[PDB]
Amino acid sequence: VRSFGIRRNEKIAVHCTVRGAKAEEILERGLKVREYELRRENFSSTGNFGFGIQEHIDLGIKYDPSIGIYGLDFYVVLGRPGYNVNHRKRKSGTVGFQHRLTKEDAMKWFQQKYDGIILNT
Amino acid sequence: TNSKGYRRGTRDMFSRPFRKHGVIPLSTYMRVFKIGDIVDIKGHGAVQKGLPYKAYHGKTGRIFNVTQHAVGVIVNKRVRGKILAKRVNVRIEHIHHSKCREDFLRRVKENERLLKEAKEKGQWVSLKRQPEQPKKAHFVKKLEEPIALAPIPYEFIA
Amino acid sequence: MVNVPKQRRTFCKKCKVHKLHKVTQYKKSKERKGAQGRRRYDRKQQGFGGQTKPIFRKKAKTTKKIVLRMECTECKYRKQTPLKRCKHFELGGDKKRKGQMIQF
Amino acid sequence: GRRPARCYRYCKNKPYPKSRFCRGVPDPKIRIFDLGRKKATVEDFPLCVHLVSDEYEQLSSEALEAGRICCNKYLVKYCGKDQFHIRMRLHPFHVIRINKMLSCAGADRLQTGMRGAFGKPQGTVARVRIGQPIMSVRSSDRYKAQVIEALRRAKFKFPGRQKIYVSKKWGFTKYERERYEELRDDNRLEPDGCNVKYRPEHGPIAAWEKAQRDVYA
Amino acid sequence: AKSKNHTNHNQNKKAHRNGIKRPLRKRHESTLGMDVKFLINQRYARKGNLSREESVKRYNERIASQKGKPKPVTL
Amino acid sequence: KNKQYFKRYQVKFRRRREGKTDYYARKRLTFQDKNKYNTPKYRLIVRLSNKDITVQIAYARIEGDRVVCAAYSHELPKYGIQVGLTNYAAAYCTGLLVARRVLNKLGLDSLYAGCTEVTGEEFNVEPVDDGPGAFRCFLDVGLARTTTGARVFGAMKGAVDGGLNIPHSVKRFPGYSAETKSFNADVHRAHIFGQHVADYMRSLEEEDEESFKRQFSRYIKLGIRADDLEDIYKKAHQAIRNDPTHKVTAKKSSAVTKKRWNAKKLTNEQRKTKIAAHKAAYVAKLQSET
RNA sequence: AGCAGAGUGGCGCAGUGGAAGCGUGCUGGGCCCAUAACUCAGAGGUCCGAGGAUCGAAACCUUGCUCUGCUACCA
RNA sequence: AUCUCUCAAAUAAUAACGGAGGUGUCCCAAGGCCAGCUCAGUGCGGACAGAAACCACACAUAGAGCAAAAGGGCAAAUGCUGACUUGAUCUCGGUGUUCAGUACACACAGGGACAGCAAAAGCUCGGCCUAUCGAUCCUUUUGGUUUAAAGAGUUUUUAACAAGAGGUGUCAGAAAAGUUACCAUAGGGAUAACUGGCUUGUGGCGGCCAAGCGUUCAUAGCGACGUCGCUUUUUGAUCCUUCGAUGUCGGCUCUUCCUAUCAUUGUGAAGCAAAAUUCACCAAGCGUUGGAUUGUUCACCCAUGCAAGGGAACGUGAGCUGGGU
RNA sequence: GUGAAGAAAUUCAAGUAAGCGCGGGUCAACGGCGGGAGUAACUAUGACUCUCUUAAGGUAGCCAAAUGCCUCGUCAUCUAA
RNA sequence: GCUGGUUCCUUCCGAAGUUUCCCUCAGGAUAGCUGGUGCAUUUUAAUAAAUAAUCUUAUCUGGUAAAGCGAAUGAUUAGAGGCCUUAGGGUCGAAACGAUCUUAACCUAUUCUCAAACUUUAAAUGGGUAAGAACCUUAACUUUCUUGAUAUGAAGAUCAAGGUUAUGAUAUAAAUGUCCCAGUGGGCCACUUUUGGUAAGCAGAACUGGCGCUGUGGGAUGAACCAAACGUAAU
RNA sequence: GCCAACGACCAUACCACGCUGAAUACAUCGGUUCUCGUCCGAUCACCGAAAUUAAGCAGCGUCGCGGGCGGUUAGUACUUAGAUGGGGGACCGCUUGGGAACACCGCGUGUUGUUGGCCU
Repeated sequence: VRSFGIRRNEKIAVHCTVRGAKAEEILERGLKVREYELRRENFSSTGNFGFGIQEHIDLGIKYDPSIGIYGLDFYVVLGRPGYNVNHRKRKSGTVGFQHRLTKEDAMKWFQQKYDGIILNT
Repeated sequence: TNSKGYRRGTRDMFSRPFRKHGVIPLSTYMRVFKIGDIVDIKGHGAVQKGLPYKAYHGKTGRIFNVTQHAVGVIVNKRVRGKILAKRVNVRIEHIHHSKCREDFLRRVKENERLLKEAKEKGQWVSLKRQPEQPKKAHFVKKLEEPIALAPIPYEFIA
Repeated sequence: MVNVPKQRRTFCKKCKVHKLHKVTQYKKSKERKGAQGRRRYDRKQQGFGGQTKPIFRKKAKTTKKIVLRMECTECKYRKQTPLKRCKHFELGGDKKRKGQMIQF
Repeated sequence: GRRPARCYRYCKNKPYPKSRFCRGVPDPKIRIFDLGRKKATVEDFPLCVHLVSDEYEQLSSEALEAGRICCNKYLVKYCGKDQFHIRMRLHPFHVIRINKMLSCAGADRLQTGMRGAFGKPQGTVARVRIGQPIMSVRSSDRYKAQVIEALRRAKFKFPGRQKIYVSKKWGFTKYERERYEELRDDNRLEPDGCNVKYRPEHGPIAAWEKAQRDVYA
Repeated sequence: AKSKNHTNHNQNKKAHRNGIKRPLRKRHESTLGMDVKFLINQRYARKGNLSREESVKRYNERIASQKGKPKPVTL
Repeated sequence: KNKQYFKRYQVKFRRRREGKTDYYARKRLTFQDKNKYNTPKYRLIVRLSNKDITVQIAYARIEGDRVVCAAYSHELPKYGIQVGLTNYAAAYCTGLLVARRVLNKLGLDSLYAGCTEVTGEEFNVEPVDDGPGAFRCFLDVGLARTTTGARVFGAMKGAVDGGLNIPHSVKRFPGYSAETKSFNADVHRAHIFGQHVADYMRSLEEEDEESFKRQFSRYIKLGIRADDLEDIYKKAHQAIRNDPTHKVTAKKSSAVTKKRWNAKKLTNEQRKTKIAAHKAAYVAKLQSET
C-alpha cells in the first residue's frame, strides 16, 4: 500500500486459532485484564465478539524483559453444536434464522454467566 | 480484412445460450452411434479440446468412424462448384442426434404392420405419404347464432 | 528466463527405456574446410568474377531458435530437439522460489 | 466545423455509439431536458400535450435548445412561470462524422486528398421514428390556448411537416383521463411526483394492507 | 491501382451451369483414415464365414451340450 | 439487496445442492470408451453414515443407473455382528458379502474363491483361462478423501479377497507406513480381525469403568469382552462364504396412503377463499374502530 | 501525417523502476563602522493531464494538454 | 505475411489507405496430473487501527483469476495453495482451417512404444481454445555403427541417406543507393497539370418564425438564437473524353448575351418637412470611365462624375503582345 | 619462409611488413560560427547578472540587398496619386 | 509483359472479366466457364422396386429486423418515498448527545429517452440430412482383438418372412475419363440490402437479374428502361 | 404415503419466511488409543453411542421473489415475392404469404429410475 513501507508477502504478523478445553481458561485470564463488565461494542450481530488489550504480561506469566511488551487483540467465537453443517465436507447446508445467533444471544451469555454488564456507553 | 484463420466469427455461435453454462450434462457422454446412424455437427462451449471450425456448424452427417471418444463424419460443404465430402474428427459432446430419421423409422414399422393388417382383406395399401388436400363440400347450418356478425373497420383516429 | 533442470529422463533410442540423460549445447561448429560446398565457393572465385554466389544481408530474426543436444548418460547416445524462440537463456536453472517477497 | 444545417436531413450513416474507447468528444450543451415547475405533483397538472413529427427525419441537436428557449419565453410571458411542465423527451446520443478542414498555414501540407477518410466528432444529432413524441408540456386545463399558440413557434424550429396531438391522458402519466378517476378513488392509484402506482395488490399482503390502512385511517 | 477487385460477381451463375452434383454416388465406400485396426480385425473375421451349410448347424447341438445358457443373462 | 439477482441466477444441479455427487469424478469415472458401445463399466459404490456403511454395485445406462447389487451393515446381525457397525473389521465382511452375492447371480460360486485365510494378504486374483472371463470391478470413493487409511478401502479389501476383480494397488492401506513401506502385511490381520479396536477395549479394560459407559458402549450390555472378537468375524466369513440370504422380505404390505400424510396442496378454491377469509378480516379490523 | 521530442524546486538543468539530485536565487544568524563579497545553517517537488501493467513508475506503456522541430499536399 | 471485435443483411464465404486493437514474446512452471481449499466485493467486527495492515463471521453466480491484445469458456475448475514429476518423448501415416481442397506451418483423433502423477477409472503426443511463424542450395551437428570411392585390400578424408538447427519479416525467398532544367524511348487517358462534365463542405445567394434593437414602437429599415432552400464566377472534390498533341495565363481590339439593378423612365414605402437618402416591386433600352506602382483578376490610390454594379462559353495567339510563367 | 603434432594430404604454433584505428600538425582545404530567464525612481529597454551546453559560438562591415516566408515591411522623399 | 495490321463463304456451339501464388498490380502460369473427342449404361437406351433436381411432409439449424431497458454491459433525464446518520448548512440548544427543518449521500418504487464492437426471447427469405428392395424386421455363425464369460457387444458373411416401394412435378436425355483444349483473368447497372464521403453520371460490396455478346417493337431521342430474347416467307 | 443409497431430467426442483415430520432412517451429538491429518481430533480421521428432533433434510403453507406454462397484446410491428402505385425527396399505401416479442392477465411450484427398507 506504500503508506507504511510494508509490501506483499511480508510475514507481517502472527496469529493462531484455539478451540476446545483450552480457550475457556485463557479468556478468564483476560477478563480480569478486560475488567469483564465490557463495553457495548465490542460486539457483532453474528453472536461472536472480541476485544483488544494492552500489557499482555498480567495473565500469570513471567515478564522476561528480553521478549518485549505487546498489545493484543482477541476474538472468541461462540456457537451452537450443529454449526459445522456450513463447514462439513459433505451434505453441507446453511442455517436460517435459527439456530443462527444474534448480538443479544452473546450479550445474554456475557451477562448471565461471567456477569458482564453491557455498558451501553 | 480477415477471416483466415481459426476461430473468428463466433459471436453468438460457439458459446452457450442463456442459463446453460457451467458443468456439462452427463446424458450426452452416454450415447452410442453405429455406422449409418445419421448425426448432426453443432457447436459447444464446454469441451475445449476440439471444435468443428467456422463453416461447418449447423450441418449434419453420416458416421463412418468408431473410435475412442471421437466421431468421424461425412459432410457436404459448398465449393464453387465441386461439392465434396469432408472427414471431421470431434469429441462427442459437440454432437446432437438427427431426429430426421426418427420420424422415418416409425414410417417403416407402421407400413410393416398396416400392410400386415392389409394381409387379411387385401385392398388397399394406401401406404405412401400425402399432405392435406382440397377437402370436401359441406353444408353448414349457423347453429350458433345467425349472420351479421358485421365487423367493419373505422379505426384510424387516435 | 528459461530455467531448465540439469538432468532429465526421456526416450533413449538404444536402451528403449527411460533413463537419465545430460543436456548441452551446439555452439557454432566452425566451417571446417575443404568441404564440398567449400570446395566450390572457393572454386568459382579464383579471380575476376566477383561474388556470384550471394553472401547475405537483410537480417531478420532477433534471436535464433536454440537447440540442446540430449546426451544419454547410460549408452552415450545423443539426440536433438528445438526449444522456442527466447532471447534469454541459461542451463542449470537456478530454480524459481514461488511465493517469496523480494528481500530488503 | 459547425457545418451548415442542410447536411443531415437523412439518417443514412450508421447508428453510432458513444464509447468508452474513443477519446475526443466535444460537448452537447443540452443540459436541461424539462422546464416548468418540476416540483409539482400529479394533481397540479392534469392537461397534457406533445409535439410530434411524421418521418424518419433526422433532427439536429441545436433546435432542441431553441425548442427549450423559444417556448420558454412565451410561456413565462403569458400564463405564469410555474403553471406547466415542459419536457423535451429526447437525448442526442447520435454523433456526426467529420474530418475538420483546418489544413491551412502551409507547415502541415499533406493530409488528405481523400486518402484517407476517417472521422472526428464535432456535435450531435437525433434520430426520430414515425410518431416519436419529442417536445411535450404537462400543464393545467386552462392553458390549452396558451401552450399550442406558443407551440407554433417551436414547430417552426423542428423541420418539415409536424402534426399536433392533444392527449386524452391525465398529464404525463400512462393513464387516460377518464380512466384516471375511478381507480384513484380507493387505493389502486398511489400518488408520486410525476406518476402513480399501478396495482399494489401483488404483493403479498401487507403493502395492500398498509394501503388499506391509511385510506381508512 | 484501385479499379474494382475482390468480387464474387457472376461467379455463382457460372457454377450452376454444370449442376451442383453431390460427389458421385457409391455403395461400398472406402475405409481409410479410421482406427487403423479395428479394420484388420475384420480381416480375421473376413476369413471366418466358411459355412453356409456344413458348420452352421454343428454348433447348435453343442449349444445344448451345456444345457443351454441360463446363467449369464446379465453379463 | 439482491432483487433481480435471482433472475440471472442459475444453479448447480440437485445433488450439488444436497451435496451428493461432484460431477467431476463420476464423469471421468464413467467415461466409457466409445469403441465399446454399451458394455457397462460396472463401478462399485461405497457410502457411509455415522451408524452404517454401505456397499453397492451399479452401472450407468442412458436413462440412469441400474444398481444390481446392494449391501448394508444391517444384514450383519444375521452374521453374529451385533455392534461396531463402522469398523474396518466391519468394513471387511461388508465387501465380502457382495463378493459372493454376485457369484450367486452369475453362477460363479465355484470359481474365483478369492483369498480364503485372510491375515492381510495383497492378493490380486488372477484372470483364469478356458472359460469365464472374470467380472471386473472399479472403485469409487464418493466424496470422501482417499487418504492412506480410509475405511472405504476396507470395503474394497473384503471385495478383493472374495474373488472380485479390481486394478488394485496397496499404497493407501492403513498400517502401511508411508515413510516408508516396509509392507507390514500383518496390520490388516489386526484391522480385519478388529484387533486395532480390540486393543482399545483392552487398553481401557482396567483404566476407566466410565470408558465402557463412553464409547465401545453396549459391549458391556451383551458381555462382549475384548478377547473373542476375531472368531465372530471368522465364523461370519465362512457363513458369508456359505450364502448371502439375498434379502428376501415378504411383509406385503402396510404402506399405501398412510395416513395421508404429507399435506396435499390446497388448490385454487381453497387458496383464494383462504385469502377471502383473510381479506374480510382486515376490513373488519377497520370497521371495529368505526 | 507518422515522428525527433520536451514540459522536474522561484528560474535553470541532472536523474535508464527502490532516492526527490545539483546549482543559483530566496530565508535566518554570525562575521561588518555599516552595505556586498565572505562563513555557518535552513527551506524549496499532483516530476504536463488521464489511464495501463505491477513488488514499486518522474523514468515503462500508450492516451490527451502545452510547445518546438521538420519537410511533404492542394474533402 | 499475419490475430481478434465488428464492418456482414441470423449457413459459411467477402471487399477499399473502413473502425477499435494486437503479435516477431514469454513459462521447469505460467508444464503434466492427483490432492485439499474457493475468489470481485461488502456488512458487523476487534490494543496501537483511517485510505491504513491482521484475524473473525455472514452475504457472497463469478461483478475475478486464467503471462500478453480482444473474444469466448471457466465455481469442490481450466483459479488459490500443496504434493510429485517430466509427454515441451521416440515412432509411423491419415485428418482439421488456409485453397488450386497443394506445400509450409498450427490444431485435432488414432495405432504402436516408453513412461509421469494419481488408490483406481482415468488424464497427459505443451501453455484453456482464436496469433506467438519458412521452402531448395549448402554450412552443420545428431545419427546405422551404415553402404559408395568402379581392379584389390587396410586406414583417414570427403561423399551420400534420416531427424532437426544456421536464413530468407519486400514473409513461398533476387545480392541492391542516388538523380537528371542536356535526358534520349515503347506506350498509357488502365494515370494527373489545362479545357468542358454531373456534386457544391467552400463561398457570392435568398426565404421563414421573431429574441431583441430601433426614445416609445417586435416587423420603417432591422432581424440574433436556430429553421430550410436555388446558382456555377472561383474553391476543392472526382478521372468520364483528348497522351499517334484541343497552342495553356494576362492585358489591348471586339461583337455579344445576363439578371440577384449602380445610376437614368413610371411608382409605392418610411422614424419621407424640404433638400438629401433608404426600402421594394417592374424594367435590359443607351450608358458604367482618363491614370501612379506592378505582369495581373482583385487589392489600394488620384480625379472626372449633379452619379462609375455584377456576370458568360477560362470568351480570344493561323488577330497580336510574350512582362511573368 | 621457420616450428610442433600427424602414416600423409592437413591441423595449429611462433610469427607478422606496409594500411585503418591509435599520437600530434593543418581551414588563402571542403564547411560550420545557439537559446534561456532576470535586470535601471514612469513605461519601454537591456549597460548588466545567472544558468545551459558545444570543435568555437556570425567578428569588422553591409541589407527588405540580384539574397527578408511574413511583403503591398516600418520612415521621409521623387509623385496630381 | 508495349502499340499498329493478323486476308474466302455458310452451318453448329458459345464464355471471360474471380479466388490463390509471383520484386506481380498493363502481363503469366492456376482452377473456373467453353469447345472438341468419343466411350459405358439404366422397363430413369433403342424394333420401374434405379436415378440425379424444386416444393411438400417431418427433423435440426443461426441472432438480422422487430423488440428490449420497470435484467446484465454501459451510458442516461426527472423528481418522489424515506428509519436515515453519509451526513453539508443550520435551527430551538454551551453543542446538542434533546429537538427541528434543510441540503448533500444512500436505498425503495419509478420515469424520459438509446446502442456498429449490449443481450433475457425472435421472425420471412436462404443453410443441412432424410422421405426404403444399396430395404425392413428374424435366426446362428463369424472375431487371430485391444473390449466382453452368453466365450455378450459391434461389424461381417448366410439362410428365414415380406404388396403394389413409400412426397409432389419432370426429364428439352442421363453417365464419365483424357486434350488441361482456343479464350479470359480492367468491367458496367438498376431495385431492395449497403459501407466510405456533405457528395456526385464517383468510389466499395453481398444476392439476384441484364449490358459487354444483342438486334429489338416502345418513353422523339438513348449499350442496360419496359414488352420480347432475332431461320426465309403470307395472314 | 414416506426413508436411504445411486442417480437421471437439472428451477414446477430456487430463495426468503413460517409450520410440521409416525416409523425406518438420515443426521445431530461424544471421545482421541490405534489408521490418520492436523496451528487447532472443529473442518478432515478413527472409535459409538448418552442426549436431540432445535437446525439440516423432507413435507407444507405465503393474492412471496423467482422461474414453468397458457391466453391476449396482434395479424399490429418487421417481412420473401410483384407493379406504368402515389410523394419534392423522406418515407408510406396496396397485391402476394409466412408472422413475432417484452410487457399485461391467468394457471402451476418437481417429475421420475432402479435398489432396498419403513410403516403413522
